[PDB]
Amino acid sequence: AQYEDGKQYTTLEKPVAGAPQVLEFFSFFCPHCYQFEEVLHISDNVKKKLPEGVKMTKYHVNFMGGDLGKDLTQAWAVAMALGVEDKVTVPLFEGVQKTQTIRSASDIRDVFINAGIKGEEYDAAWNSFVVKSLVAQQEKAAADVQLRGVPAMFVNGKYQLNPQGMDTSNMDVFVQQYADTVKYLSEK
Repeated sequence: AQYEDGKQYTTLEKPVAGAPQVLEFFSFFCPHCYQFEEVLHISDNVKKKLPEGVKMTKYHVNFMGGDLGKDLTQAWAVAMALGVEDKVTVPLFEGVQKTQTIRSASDIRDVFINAGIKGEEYDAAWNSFVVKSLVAQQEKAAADVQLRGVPAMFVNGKYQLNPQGMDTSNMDVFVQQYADTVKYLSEK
């Protein structure tokens, strides 16, 4: 058929209960993740095709970048808690990978300060238990899908996107196929 298990997507042997409808994992340290977000705009293209009443969720992962990697997961939790994901995603990616001016937790915070988040507000979120559970949620989700690598995307806790089974020639054909596959999986 057009969409085939083993081709554009795979099926989790152990479906995840209560999972987000569309769940993306990434790291600000991950070069392919930089490409996915800043050059290919995968999230944005996926969302433009999602059905009514389907929400896209994006989680950070710890396993790249050691101590700073975990700081970034915690800062991403802060971003989710404050609802400022769309103001810090680009400068966090560029700060870690393009300028490489992000080398410590303080450098991460500067990005938020520069983007208009009050210091008090960042610090209160950073130290909050709400942010601690959000960090735990992200880690738990990784465990639940038995995450092995990033970038990755899972739909209804049942299906895993398989970009290696799509075409890689035209970046745009690739992106369109990826987004089209998420939409197909969403209605499955």
